[PDB]
Amino acid sequence: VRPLSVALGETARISCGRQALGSRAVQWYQHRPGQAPILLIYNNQDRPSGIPERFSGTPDINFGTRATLTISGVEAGDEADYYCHMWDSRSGFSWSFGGATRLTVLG
Amino acid sequence: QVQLQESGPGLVKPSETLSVTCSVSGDSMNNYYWTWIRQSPGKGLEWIGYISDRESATYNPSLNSRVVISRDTSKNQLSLKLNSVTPADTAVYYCATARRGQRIYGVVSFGEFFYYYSMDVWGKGTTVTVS
Amino acid sequence: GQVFYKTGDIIGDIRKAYCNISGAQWHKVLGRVANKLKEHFNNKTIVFK
Ligand SMILES: *[C@@H]1O[C@H](CO)[C@@H](O[C@@H]2O[C@H](CO)[C@@H](O[C@@H]3O[C@H](CO[C@H]4O[C@H](CO[C@H]5O[C@H](CO)[C@@H](O)[C@H](O)[C@@H]5O[C@H]5O[C@H](CO)[C@@H](O)[C@H](O)[C@@H]5O)[C@@H](O)[C@H](O[C@H]5O[C@H](CO)[C@@H](O)[C@H](O)[C@@H]5O)[C@@H]4O)[C@@H](O)[C@H](O[C@H]4O[C@H](CO)[C@@H](O)[C@H](O)[C@@H]4O[C@H]4O[C@H](CO)[C@@H](O)[C@H](O)[C@@H]4O[C@H]4O[C@H](CO)[C@@H](O)[C@H](O)[C@@H]4O)[C@@H]3O)[C@H](O)[C@H]2NC(C)=O)[C@H](O)[C@H]1NC(C)=O
Ligand SMILES: *[C@@H]1O[C@H](CO)[C@@H](O[C@@H]2O[C@H](CO)[C@@H](O)[C@H](O)[C@H]2NC(C)=O)[C@H](O)[C@H]1NC(C)=O
Ligand SMILES: *[C@@H]1O[C@H](CO)[C@@H](O)[C@H](O)[C@H]1NC(C)=O
Ligand SMILES: *[C@@H]1O[C@H](CO)[C@@H](O)[C@H](O)[C@H]1NC(C)=O
Repeated sequence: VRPLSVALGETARISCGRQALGSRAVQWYQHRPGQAPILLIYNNQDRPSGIPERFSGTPDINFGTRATLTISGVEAGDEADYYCHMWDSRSGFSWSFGGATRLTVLG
Repeated sequence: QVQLQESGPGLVKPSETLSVTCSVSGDSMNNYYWTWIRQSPGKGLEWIGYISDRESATYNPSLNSRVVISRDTSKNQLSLKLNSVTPADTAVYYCATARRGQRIYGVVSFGEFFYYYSMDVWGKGTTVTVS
Repeated sequence: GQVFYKTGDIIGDIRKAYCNISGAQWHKVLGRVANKLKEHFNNKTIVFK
């Protein structure tokens, strides 16, 4: 539980700390405090439904590259947490949801 | 569309059977699987049992493998039979969607594919606490 | 001066070795081989085990 991320609306691009091993099927998530959240991507490429194209994910070609998520134009949804749910072959059934990125902001 | 509505008793005495249900409206039979999530005690997302379409059991080892959960689809409910409750698992339960995807990176006939899941729509949840 | 090379951990995904055979061409060649063996073997039914 390490305080982390970015604040005050200057944007950046975050990547979870898990090393790319085997084959990665990552699903980014938009946390929603108190109610239902929404997944950002599945299959690392295919957009679920009506999502703006600033939420793209890195391709899994030429294995060795990191999983990076690009963001800009943030709402309170982006101000909420990001999670890196990685699906890998050799790790087996990955139970852990991934590291939590809590955006702490003070004007 | 998928509509969620949690129905939990809220207050239950320790070491007794539990029954918590959620609702999904206008949905098919085997289109997608069913799961449950818990953000309770204000922590990272924690996984709880996800039953299949055929009433199976393969659940998170990280609780005790303790809670027997929903299968029934009489009209619309998902009933959670939790026995021998403890204050350590006082939580609000969210009724979410479970679906299974498949990714292949080699020879399919060699048994090399793995199974990955995706959770699209989550529930609202009703606060349930032990006395 | 004795340097011994050993297999380390397989980085990336793990895969098993295989060989690919063109099914149609292989079956045609095997059929021709069986046909040419039949004359040498009194036109008996050639079976491969
Ligand atoms: C000896 O003979 C053997 C024969 O037995 C032979 O075995 C073969 O070995 C090779 C490897 O050596 C295997 O190749 C792999 O094949 C995988 C499967 O390829 C097919 O499927 C994918 C996925 O498509 C599904 O999803 C898309 C998007 O959602 C849908 O549009 C599809 O319809 C499909 O969805 C169906 O299936 C779902 C699951 O069941 C269902 O839920 C769904 O409802 C649908 O029914 C396709 O993308 C593939 O298309 C490609 O190939 C065709 C034909 O050439 C092209 O026309 C097309 O343009 C594409 O190029 C194909 O249809 C591949 O997934 C796998 O490749 C992945 O990994 C490599 C790295 O290793 C990447 O470079 C590659 O890009 C793939 O990564 C993509 O997918 C992952 C996971 O999904 C993503 O995380 C990642 O970001 C990436 O996505 C991006 O790239 C995609 C590529 O197009 C793109 O579509 C995406 O949109 C995105 O941009 C790998 O190539 C092969 O399977 C074996 N065959 C058999 C039968 O076993 C052996 O090689 C022979 N030996 C020798 C020496 O010759
Ligand atoms: C065989 O077993 C040894 C010992 O369990 C492995 O060596 C460990 O490797 C991990 C990372 O690969 C290190 O973090 C440990 O410190 C190592 N321990 C020791 C005692 O060396 C070795 O990796 C295993 N072989 C393979 C191929 O995984
Ligand atoms: C083997 O490779 C050659 C060329 O690389 C290709 O023409 C042939 O179809 C391959 N064999 C099989 C069985 O796919
Ligand atoms: C095998 O060859 C002989 C000589 O050509 C022929 O008479 C015979 O019919 C052949 N056998 C069969 C089963 O056709």
